[PDB]
Amino acid sequence: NGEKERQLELMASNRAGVLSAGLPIEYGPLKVMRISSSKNIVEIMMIYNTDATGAKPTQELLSTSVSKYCEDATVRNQLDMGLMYRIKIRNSRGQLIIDEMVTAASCQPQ
Amino acid sequence: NGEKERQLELMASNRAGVLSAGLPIEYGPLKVMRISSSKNIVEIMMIYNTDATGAKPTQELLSTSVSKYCEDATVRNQLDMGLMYRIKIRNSRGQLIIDEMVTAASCQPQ
Amino acid sequence: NGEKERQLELMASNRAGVLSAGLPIEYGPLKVMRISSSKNIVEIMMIYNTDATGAKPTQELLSTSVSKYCEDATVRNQLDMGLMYRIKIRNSRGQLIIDEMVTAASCQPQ
Amino acid sequence: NGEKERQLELMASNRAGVLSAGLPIEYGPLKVMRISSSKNIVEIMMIYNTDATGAKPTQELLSTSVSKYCEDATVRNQLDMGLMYRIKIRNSRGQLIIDEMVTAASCQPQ
Ligand SMILES: O=S([O-])[O-]
Ligand SMILES: O=S([O-])[O-]
Ligand SMILES: O=S([O-])[O-]
Ligand SMILES: O=S([O-])[O-]
Repeated sequence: NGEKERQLELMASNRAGVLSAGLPIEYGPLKVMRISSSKNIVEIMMIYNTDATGAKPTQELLSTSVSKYCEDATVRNQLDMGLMYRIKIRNSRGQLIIDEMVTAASCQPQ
Repeated sequence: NGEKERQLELMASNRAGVLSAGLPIEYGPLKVMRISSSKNIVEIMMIYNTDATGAKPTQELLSTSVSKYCEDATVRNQLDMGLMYRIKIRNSRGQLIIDEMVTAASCQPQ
Repeated sequence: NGEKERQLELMASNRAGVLSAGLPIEYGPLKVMRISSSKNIVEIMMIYNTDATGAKPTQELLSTSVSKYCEDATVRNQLDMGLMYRIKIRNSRGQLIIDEMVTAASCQPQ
Repeated sequence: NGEKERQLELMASNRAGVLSAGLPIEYGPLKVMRISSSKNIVEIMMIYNTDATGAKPTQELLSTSVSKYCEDATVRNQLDMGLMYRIKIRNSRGQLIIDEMVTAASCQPQ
């Protein structure tokens, strides 16, 4: 429906607002800098501190992104209802190194 | 021409690359975090440290943006050739507070 | 008295504790990183962001230190009772550039 | 000798200077903020990012301090000659959580 799409867009906007108020927040070498929405997508922008780690663990950042969002009760409900999360991770130079959609399908077996 | 547009797009991409290598760089309460390009536009993303200043001097940020880009010899040449700069400034929460194009016209009397 | 010295030492320790809980806090190009006590002295350690300003305004940092502590109602009372503040400011390299006692006498005419 | 003590004090001062020029530098959740000397001691002050980790791994910070300084060719030579390193680690609040001497004896079996 148009009404279900409208509801998801309003949910994505509200949830981006809620999460924005607490920024920036660090989780080890990740610093969450910016949260936005677009349609039914919550966009999470983080700096991965390449300067501090001397590493670029792309595989690990992706696998831990999928598992952490999927295992969060609130995000998992949101995904199943039709919200999607877009995870953008930049290195210390601000260069984009990960740009990955997490959807309800991401959490399912395949 | 198609060739002049192609040249400006290649210039915007190269110049975004050059400036990215030095990031992040601070200019008082501004921290330049990310530089990108799109077509003939160099996009400059900065955090204005609202937490540290307790202020939101929107007028000042805009007037000093126009004057600083216009008065830079290299940027002024680039603007006159057809490159444009897009200045995006976020507060401490990552919320967008300025999104302003600077073009060759920005430097002229009116 | 021994008892008045003991009271001032306990006050300096408690006040260092109170202020520590809120750190780090920025005031423009100053970042308060560490607060300690020693006897009747509250020690305030800040980084002055020499990298961001490209300046070392020693005179200004000293005059604004004396005036800001002297004009604060709580600090002014504390100073008059016999507490002292030691202001240590380091540059971006962590090198000590100011180490200045502020006492009750600092606020008086001379 | 007085001359060997003087040589170690001059070495500690010079080495503190050398290391200061590169600050701040991050090694994962450690940020080296300040390096000083006192007599034959190089003092290393770091922030351990308790806010980002949600942990206080005191044992690990101490064991990895001893092993990293002992296993560094230059530091190991310096220690054997009579220089000592004092490792001070503060949490996110600037509160001192580790203050540990590393000496030539630290690297030996016992
Ligand atoms: O890693 S996801 O499938 O839970
Ligand atoms: O402020 S611009 O017109 O130089
Ligand atoms: O500057 S002090 O004397 O208030
Ligand atoms: O851990 S130290 O003994 O090399």
